[PDB]
Amino acid sequence: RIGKQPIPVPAGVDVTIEGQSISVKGPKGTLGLTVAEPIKVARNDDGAIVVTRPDDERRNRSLHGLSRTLVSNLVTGVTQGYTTKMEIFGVGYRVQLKGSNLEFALGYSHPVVIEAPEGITFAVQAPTKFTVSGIDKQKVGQIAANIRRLRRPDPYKGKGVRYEGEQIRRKVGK
Amino acid sequence: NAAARLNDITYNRLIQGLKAAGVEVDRKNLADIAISDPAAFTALVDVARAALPEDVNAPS
Amino acid sequence: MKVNPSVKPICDKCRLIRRHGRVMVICSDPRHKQRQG
Amino acid sequence: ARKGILGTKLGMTQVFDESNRVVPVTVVKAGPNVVTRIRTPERDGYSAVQLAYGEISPRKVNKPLTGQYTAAGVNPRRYLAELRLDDSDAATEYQVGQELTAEIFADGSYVDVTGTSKGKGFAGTMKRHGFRGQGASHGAQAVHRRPGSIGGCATPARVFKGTRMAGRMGNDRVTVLNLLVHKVDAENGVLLIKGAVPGRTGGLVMVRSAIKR
Amino acid sequence: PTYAPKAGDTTRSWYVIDATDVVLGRLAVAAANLLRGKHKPTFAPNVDGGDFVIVINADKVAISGDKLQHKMVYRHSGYPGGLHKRTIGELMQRHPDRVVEKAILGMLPKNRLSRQIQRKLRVYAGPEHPHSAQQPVPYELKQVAQ
RNA sequence: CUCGAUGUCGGCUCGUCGCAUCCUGGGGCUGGAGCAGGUCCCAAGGGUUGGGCUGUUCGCCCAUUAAAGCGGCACGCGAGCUGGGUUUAGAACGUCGUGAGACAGUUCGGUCUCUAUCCGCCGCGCGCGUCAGAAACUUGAGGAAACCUGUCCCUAGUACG
RNA sequence: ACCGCUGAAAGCAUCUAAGCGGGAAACCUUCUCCAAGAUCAGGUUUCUCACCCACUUGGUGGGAUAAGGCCCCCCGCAGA
Ligand SMILES: [Mg+2]
Ligand SMILES: [Mg+2]
Ligand SMILES: [Mg+2]
Ligand SMILES: [Mg+2]
Ligand SMILES: [Mg+2]
Ligand SMILES: [Mg+2]
Ligand SMILES: [Mg+2]
Ligand SMILES: [Mg+2]
Ligand SMILES: [Mg+2]
Ligand SMILES: [Mg+2]
Ligand SMILES: [Mg+2]
Ligand SMILES: [Mg+2]
Ligand SMILES: [Mg+2]
Ligand SMILES: [Mg+2]
Ligand SMILES: [Mg+2]
Ligand SMILES: [Mg+2]
Ligand SMILES: [Mg+2]
Ligand SMILES: [Mg+2]
Ligand SMILES: [Mg+2]
Ligand SMILES: [Mg+2]
Ligand SMILES: [Mg+2]
Ligand SMILES: [Mg+2]
Ligand SMILES: [Mg+2]
Ligand SMILES: [Mg+2]
Ligand SMILES: [Mg+2]
Ligand SMILES: [Mg+2]
Ligand SMILES: [Zn+2]
Repeated sequence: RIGKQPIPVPAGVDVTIEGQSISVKGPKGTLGLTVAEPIKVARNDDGAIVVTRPDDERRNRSLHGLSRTLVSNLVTGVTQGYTTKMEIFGVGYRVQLKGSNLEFALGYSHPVVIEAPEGITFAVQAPTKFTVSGIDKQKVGQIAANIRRLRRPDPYKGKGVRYEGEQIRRKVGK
Repeated sequence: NAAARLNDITYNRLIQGLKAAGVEVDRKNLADIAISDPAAFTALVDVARAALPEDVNAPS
Repeated sequence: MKVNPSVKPICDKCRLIRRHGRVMVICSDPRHKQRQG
Repeated sequence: ARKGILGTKLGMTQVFDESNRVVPVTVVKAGPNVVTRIRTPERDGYSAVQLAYGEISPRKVNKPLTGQYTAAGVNPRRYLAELRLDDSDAATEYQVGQELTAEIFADGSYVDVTGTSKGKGFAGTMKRHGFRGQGASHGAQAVHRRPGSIGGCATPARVFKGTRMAGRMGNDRVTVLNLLVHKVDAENGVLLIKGAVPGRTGGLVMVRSAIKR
Repeated sequence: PTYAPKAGDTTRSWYVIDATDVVLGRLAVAAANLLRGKHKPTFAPNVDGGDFVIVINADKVAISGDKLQHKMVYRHSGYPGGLHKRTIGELMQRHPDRVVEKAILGMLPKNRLSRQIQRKLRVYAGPEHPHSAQQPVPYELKQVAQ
């Protein structure tokens, strides 16, 4: 049922489909994507984005759901970006920023510095709460996972970084 | 076969064509005239094409 | 990760999937994580 | 910007550092070099600079080689060898005919020295490859320095390529890496490289900056 | 007496084969046939018939991704353990013309004459070849309908 | 297959290969708090000790080590070595046999030939080729070699307990 | 190996089906050495770049040479 439903667009002054490619823009920065060749993209009566496929094939059903979710990701990333709330646990572990860069004092003999690439921004709300924001959903999730894996899983004290509200498994320990 | 596919026919079907057309010229002389008289070879290809059945692929 | 030619779900939340040409079971319990080989 | 100089091994000696520690040094007269040619990526396909070293009488050089020297506009030299550089910013500093000399290297820098190791003649397997040889006694019959077995049996019915056997040692191009430059004296064009340098006393050596640092 | 070509009866032309979307095997068969001279009725297996073949755009020969990842080129130096493995995928990056030429050479008969045959083959990664002094006619791959 | 002969064990010397990995390297799970481990997965680049006993292989032991891996290659390798064992002829013991003698029973002694033709390999030349003849300097297709590891100090007696 | 991001088929979910990452003494570069007999016999240069005779006048033979080299000689820490 993913795919057979239009793409809502709040403003989309320049959501364009040129030569089997989509490019979305607006009040925030640009995004672009290429869609696989069986899938077409067109308008609705209100000017939305619809994805269509040749009917009832194993490969094209998967591609069609893929394309619908991807274009949904672009058209939401422009309107309002993805912000992953990450959060540190473990006494003595903390975050801080140096411009676009930040470092963690997460138990090593050195600070760990993550230099922010393009399109993604870093921000602490606390020396425990931090945030990776951006306009590409895949890139944001990838950088957030890069942060998430800095510390090995600790099921005994939970020392390390997390995503907010997501709780890791524990064990009794000693 | 080389001469036949210069005249856009496989040796496969040229041999049928000559059989059906009733041409009993053997491959000694077919090859030798493919070299010496290519225009005559093209004529033989034409008669072989004509003798071929319209749908060379359907059962007889 | 248990590497055996016979992999089957252990508990009710063992999803048994097939990734990269090989079948395996992934579950919330990592002790149940288990791969065909 | 890898730097290099063509010189002669003048033999070794010892000196003493400021720490009162003995330091075995091979002294290399990095006699002045002239360039005579720049190798460029768009005309030769790679970046290098020829260096000419060593006084030779002009009558001793054949006219095909004197023509190259005179097209370079320099007096004919005895040795000529290229220093290979990286692929960009190649000849922003080397000009044909510039006179590059020992103090291109600095005190305490690290160099790679290339030479032709000393000839050893036709060498046996112990001397050439460090084979253990066989026992001097306990019945050993005339195999005291002989290689021993050189292959398997019916499988494979052959001896593998690269089997270490007797043959000529030495006269090999050899590079020793990360030799300290104890001292370069500009007064007379000699650098005092700590350690051993391949080849004859008197042999041609190329001293380059150590890329391993 | 069946015709046997003389020395001097062999007239050689020059073809350019664009490899931009051709399956590598199709390209190799066509090049081998054309460069041997199987297509001309004057063919003799003991004669260097056949024309000159320039393959261009060897970088974009059609090789499926599975072959680009898994098909391996094997080279034994003759030293023990001297088997060196490369992948079609990385020879495409380094020496794609070598991939095309290796395919041709495998199609060619394994004999002395083929050593002279393969001398008439030029393979180029880019869209340009230096052999414009001739007038190398383009040659497309065709299949005779049956 | 070999009886108009394919030299048998162990050692030495030289290796080379597989990975079913002993160490070093990377990981998953743990009845993984930490230190150590257990197990499984990936990984063959390198390394993988010296002695005592025994002909030994094996094995046990000593002292180490990061580790003291397992296998193949005619149980690799005697036109490379040894010749201690086995497996000729001497002799003795036990045992069997009336005896001559015999014994995967023991004991002492007892052998190691060949000037390399071909392939192969290690080196070194001569010739020719390389679209005129030469000289110098070179590119690098493609190869070869090489690839080990410990302890201590700081981090920090901190994390963990 | 393993750990992922985005993500459907399968409204969820899932490292995978499209796609994108991290990842080891293994592999390829990088270090060292050999290397154009690499017969695809390479490149940059520099030097000579010149004649004479005869025939069946020929990418012809010779002769003479050039650049260059070899042999001879004095040797070498180069070496059978
Ligand atoms: Mg089971
Ligand atoms: Mg994978
Ligand atoms: Mg000597
Ligand atoms: Mg020894
Ligand atoms: Mg000895
Ligand atoms: Mg003797
Ligand atoms: Mg002796
Ligand atoms: Mg016999
Ligand atoms: Mg394994
Ligand atoms: Mg483990
Ligand atoms: Mg090993
Ligand atoms: Mg390696
Ligand atoms: Mg003793
Ligand atoms: Mg072994
Ligand atoms: Mg044996
Ligand atoms: Mg053995
Ligand atoms: Mg033996
Ligand atoms: Mg033998
Ligand atoms: Mg009795
Ligand atoms: Mg007996
Ligand atoms: Mg005895
Ligand atoms: Mg001998
Ligand atoms: Mg190379
Ligand atoms: Mg070769
Ligand atoms: Mg070289
Ligand atoms: Mg050359
Ligand atoms: Zn489970």
